[PDB]
Amino acid sequence: GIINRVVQLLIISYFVGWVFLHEKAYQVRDTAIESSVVTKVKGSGLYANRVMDVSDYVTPPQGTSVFVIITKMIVTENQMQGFCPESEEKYRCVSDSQCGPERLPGGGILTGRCVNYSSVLRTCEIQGWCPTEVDTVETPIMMEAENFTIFIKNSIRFPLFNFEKGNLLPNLTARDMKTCRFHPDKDPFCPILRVGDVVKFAGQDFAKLARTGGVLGIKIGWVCDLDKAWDQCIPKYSFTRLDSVSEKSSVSPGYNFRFAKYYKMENGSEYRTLLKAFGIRFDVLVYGNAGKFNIIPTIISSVAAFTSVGVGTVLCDIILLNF
Amino acid sequence: GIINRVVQLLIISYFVGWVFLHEKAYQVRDTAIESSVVTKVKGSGLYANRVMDVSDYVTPPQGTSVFVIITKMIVTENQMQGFCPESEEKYRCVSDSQCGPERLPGGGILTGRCVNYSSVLRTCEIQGWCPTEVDTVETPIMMEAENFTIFIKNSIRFPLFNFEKGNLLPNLTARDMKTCRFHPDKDPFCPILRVGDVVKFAGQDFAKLARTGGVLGIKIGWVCDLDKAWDQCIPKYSFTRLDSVSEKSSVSPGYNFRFAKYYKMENGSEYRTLLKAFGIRFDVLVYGNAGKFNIIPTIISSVAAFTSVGVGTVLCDIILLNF
Amino acid sequence: GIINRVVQLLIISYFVGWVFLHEKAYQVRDTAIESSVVTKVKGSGLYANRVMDVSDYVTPPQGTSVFVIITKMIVTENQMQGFCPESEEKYRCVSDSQCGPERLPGGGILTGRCVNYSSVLRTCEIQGWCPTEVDTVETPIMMEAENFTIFIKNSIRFPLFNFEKGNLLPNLTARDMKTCRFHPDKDPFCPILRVGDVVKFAGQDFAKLARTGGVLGIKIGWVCDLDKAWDQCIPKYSFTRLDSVSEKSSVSPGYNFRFAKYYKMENGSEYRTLLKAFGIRFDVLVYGNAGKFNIIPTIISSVAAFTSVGVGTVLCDIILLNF
Ligand SMILES: CSc1nc(N)c2ncn([C@@H]3O[C@H](COP(=O)(O)OP(=O)(O)OP(=O)(O)O)[C@@H](O)[C@H]3O)c2n1
Ligand SMILES: CSc1nc(N)c2ncn([C@@H]3O[C@H](COP(=O)(O)OP(=O)(O)OP(=O)(O)O)[C@@H](O)[C@H]3O)c2n1
Ligand SMILES: CSc1nc(N)c2ncn([C@@H]3O[C@H](COP(=O)(O)OP(=O)(O)OP(=O)(O)O)[C@@H](O)[C@H]3O)c2n1
Ligand SMILES: *[C@@H]1O[C@H](CO)[C@@H](O)[C@H](O)[C@H]1NC(C)=O
Ligand SMILES: *[C@@H]1O[C@H](CO)[C@@H](O)[C@H](O)[C@H]1NC(C)=O
Ligand SMILES: *[C@@H]1O[C@H](CO)[C@@H](O)[C@H](O)[C@H]1NC(C)=O
Ligand SMILES: *[C@@H]1O[C@H](CO)[C@@H](O)[C@H](O)[C@H]1NC(C)=O
Ligand SMILES: *[C@@H]1O[C@H](CO)[C@@H](O)[C@H](O)[C@H]1NC(C)=O
Ligand SMILES: *[C@@H]1O[C@H](CO)[C@@H](O)[C@H](O)[C@H]1NC(C)=O
Ligand SMILES: *[C@@H]1O[C@H](CO)[C@@H](O)[C@H](O)[C@H]1NC(C)=O
Ligand SMILES: *[C@@H]1O[C@H](CO)[C@@H](O)[C@H](O)[C@H]1NC(C)=O
Ligand SMILES: *[C@@H]1O[C@H](CO)[C@@H](O)[C@H](O)[C@H]1NC(C)=O
Ligand code: NA
Ligand code: NA
Ligand code: NA
Repeated sequence: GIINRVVQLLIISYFVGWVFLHEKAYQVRDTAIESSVVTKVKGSGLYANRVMDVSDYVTPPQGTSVFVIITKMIVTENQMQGFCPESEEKYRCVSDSQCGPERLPGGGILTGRCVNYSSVLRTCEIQGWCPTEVDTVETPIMMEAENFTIFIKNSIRFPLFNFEKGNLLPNLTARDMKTCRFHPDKDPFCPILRVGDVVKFAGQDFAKLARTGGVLGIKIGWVCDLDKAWDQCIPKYSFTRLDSVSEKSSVSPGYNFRFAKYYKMENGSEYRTLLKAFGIRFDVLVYGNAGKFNIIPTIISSVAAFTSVGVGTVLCDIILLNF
Repeated sequence: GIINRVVQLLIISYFVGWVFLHEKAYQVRDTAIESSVVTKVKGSGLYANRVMDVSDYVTPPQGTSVFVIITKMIVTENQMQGFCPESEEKYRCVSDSQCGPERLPGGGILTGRCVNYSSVLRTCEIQGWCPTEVDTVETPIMMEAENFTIFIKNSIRFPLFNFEKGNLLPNLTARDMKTCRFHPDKDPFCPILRVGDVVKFAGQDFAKLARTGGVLGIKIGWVCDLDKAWDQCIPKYSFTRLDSVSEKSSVSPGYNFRFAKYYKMENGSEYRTLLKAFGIRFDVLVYGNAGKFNIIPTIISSVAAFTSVGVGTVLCDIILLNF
Repeated sequence: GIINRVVQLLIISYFVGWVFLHEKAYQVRDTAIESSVVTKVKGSGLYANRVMDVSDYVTPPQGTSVFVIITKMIVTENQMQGFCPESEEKYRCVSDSQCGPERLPGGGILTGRCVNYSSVLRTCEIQGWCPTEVDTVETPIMMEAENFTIFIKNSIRFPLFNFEKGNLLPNLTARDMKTCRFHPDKDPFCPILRVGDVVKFAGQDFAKLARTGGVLGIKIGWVCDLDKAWDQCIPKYSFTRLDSVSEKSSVSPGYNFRFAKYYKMENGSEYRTLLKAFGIRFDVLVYGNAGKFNIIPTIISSVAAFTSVGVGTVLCDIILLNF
């Protein structure tokens, strides 16, 4: 008998409490958030006893939500089209018959010939950009990169509610930019993020990450209850490492890529500087949903709540009557 | 008593009208739209008394759904690694003690020394790419850019219905491409969009936007009722400015980025031309959903409609009987 | 009378079978899959009797989920700023009055003058990068590209369940990478995909696609029932051509873009090599959802199932009683 009142309390609390209130059933929701992100990196570093600025270590440069900060390099200066022996011992050859299709991809095409790379070692010859890259001793990382700064201009708009807000508040001043200390909880509206800070929030050691290269995710969440104040609509920052496979795998431990700088002589012959770049890639991911009171969903939601509590009390009353 | 018939009419109209008909409950919906976009920009401009073509002002060049049209530049010719004073007055120095870590990021690293940039002004010395960039007088914009054209090839497919359509209709001819006048309502299938037109549809003044740089969004919506004709499935174009924070903020008003062109002398020393690029970034955003009649959702939906009207009439009859 | 039992069986089977079991209503679902992709292309080709490696034919180089493998080129060596006649016959001129605004976009700006490109043909003069590109005879494709390899490191994580898996299994070894043969069904965890294989899975002929250029989609789906074994969570590969409009359209049949290599003389004058690149663009699209048993959805789902079967039997009993 009392279980009838108990079931009534559970129905009323669930349908009118969690379902109607906690789940904001009274609210119209906009999930088609419109986001824009623009980035700018600042910092200088010493690498190969040369100073490196944003135009040196940032790529691509257009300042999108995805960019790489180069922290390590294998530089192959003055490559030229020609024939030369493969550098790595993986291409060791003693007989020209060993230089065949079974060989792994290399700096160029295989001539089928076999050549001496050094007095001690002989490898397969290739036609391509010469000389081949040599990966015998590890290259240093750009320590100063830990202090580089990332400037994130993130604009978001829920169009259903014609609501626009950004991580740059309208009262932001040059002094703020010069002195604000970003923190996900303490100061979400500071547009400057310290690269090292981003790496640590992601749970990574800058030394190792900068050695291997990696992909870090900067997630920006705009979950805003437009019923509450405009100043309650604030961005929630999360940080992680997206290439999680890399740490668990010995075959491929990080992130790197190769690109070249192309030059011509007055003579007119082409030569290039090859670059194997290790760096930290930053993906700025923006998500959000907004909700605002609307009478229509309040009517439909409350009507559904009353029909639900009624059907519940009816069925429990029947089940109690028969049993 | 009559309110029983009124409630019956509201239930029947809501569940069989808005819910079943207006909401196309009889329809199976595909929301996993598959989209592809390829872009090509055409136009020539005069800047620094030099002609600039797509390979000069478009970046990146691969013709993706996101690209920048450079409209303004600060060009720093023939930079070389070395030591030089900072150009901007923000780095004004009178004592070498002022050249410290508190200084903002600059062209290079700080030597701690203090040097005379000019007879009137003295600033901090830096090691890096020299000379530093000078932002004393504003640079002009590339007016002709207002007439550049954007070619958008957008292919979409709802795989559930094996439906494929594109903004390029199969009867498109070279004359069409040469003469069609794009309009979101009047001619949605003209693949050529005038940059200036795109800027205005976005509610922006090309002169100001091209001065500050900005991000414009070209949204393409494919909402198609595959029950209706194939020719009713047409793209709906919307235009906006995504970096809305920029206009409301004095600290950062637009969009720009820095990249370099790298050169070598026969002597072998590196020198580069630095470029601070202001431009309009175009993000082509494609969305869509499709619906087609399917008997299953018609059965389940109609059954749910009858159970709903029945439960409604039952509950209203009970509430009327007791009260 | 028997139709009452029939309706009871259909209600019980639908609500407790398809709705509760087949639809895994007992399961909590994570649809906010977190994905990261890194790519690396390997292979060498012969083009213009020059060897081409990843730094030559891959763009952009940063190894993102979207990259192009250049398979065809129109190379315009040593362009210089100046005046020259337009190359293509589309710009044929006999009178300087024909060189006007009605002309289509060209290599540069129009001087309004008319010049002889050859003894047989006269075209409009332009100021810009000279000479203009000549598209009279088709250029070959890089056949070897069919054998290039794409290395895909895809990391995925359902955070709700703190579940992380990747196409690189933790027991992956160098021998595996050297010898595994990718197949969507037979070996989903081989990280090396043969470009030609990808083209064929997409239903395309490499010769034609490489002639015209195109966009191929590599879709990776992680639909995992975390109730089952970890080793049951495997990636499902799908392949397609995203620029489907291209094959149905004569005006634009493929995908190409133009970029330049910029050079300076010791004299200091600029000259560039223009490149019209035809290639295959690969878009790696990752999707997924995960589900794991949770008691809460089991309680709510089973309660809803009993209320549903009860309401069904009640309404069918009433409809049978009255009729
Ligand atoms: C044997 S066929 C093939 N095709 C690829 N596209 C490809 N991309 C990467 N790999 C190989 O897969 C391994 C992991 O790649 P990785 O994380 O880039 O390490 P890594 O920097 O030593 O790769 P590389 O220096 O050899 O370019 C590595 O041994 C690399 O050589 C690839 N192998
Ligand atoms: C003080 S630490 C820091 N780190 C950044 N990554 C960064 N990126 C941009 N800023 C600064 O934030 C301001 C807004 O950036 P902006 O919209 O790019 O304007 P701007 O073109 O004058 O920026 P810059 O010329 O200084 O590169 C501006 O004063 C710029 O100097 C940045 N400041
Ligand atoms: C007449 S205004 C205009 N503006 C564009 N941005 C634009 N982009 C491409 N087109 C034209 O539209 C046609 C299809 O473009 P496409 O697939 O790139 O073929 P294509 O390689 O011969 O294009 P182009 O060599 O002329 O650059 C083609 O004739 C091309 O010239 C464009 N036309
Ligand atoms: C970062 O900069 C601070 C000064 O603001 C300096 O004390 C510190 O050593 C720097 N860190 C690195 C890794 O260079
Ligand atoms: C700037 O405006 C925001 C808007 O809510 C407010 O929270 C903040 O206190 C303001 N800062 C200053 C310095 O007025
Ligand atoms: C350019 O110079 C190099 C060495 O100085 C020489 O090998 C090459 O043949 C020259 N180019 C041409 C086209 O002769
Ligand atoms: C755009 O081109 C038209 C000719 O089609 C010309 O009349 C107009 O002045 C041009 N606009 C600009 C800003 O150059
Ligand atoms: C091209 O086909 C579309 C398909 O609906 C049609 O609307 C249009 O009128 C056709 N144009 C011509 C010139 O036939
Ligand atoms: C290259 O020339 C410049 C000036 O002509 C000179 O400063 C530099 O030392 C030269 N390079 C080398 C390696 O000497
Ligand atoms: C691809 O490589 C194989 C050797 O593994 C060779 O037999 C075949 O001819 C190559 N295909 C092309 C198109 O070069
Ligand atoms: C590697 O681990 C996976 C995990 O399920 C397993 O299926 C596979 O058989 C393992 N391979 C080897 C060689 O142990
Ligand atoms: C550079 O040389 C070319 C031809 O050798 C000449 O036309 C040009 O005027 C030179 N540059 C300058 C600034 O004189
Ligand atoms: Na290697
Ligand atoms: Na500045
Ligand atoms: Na053409």
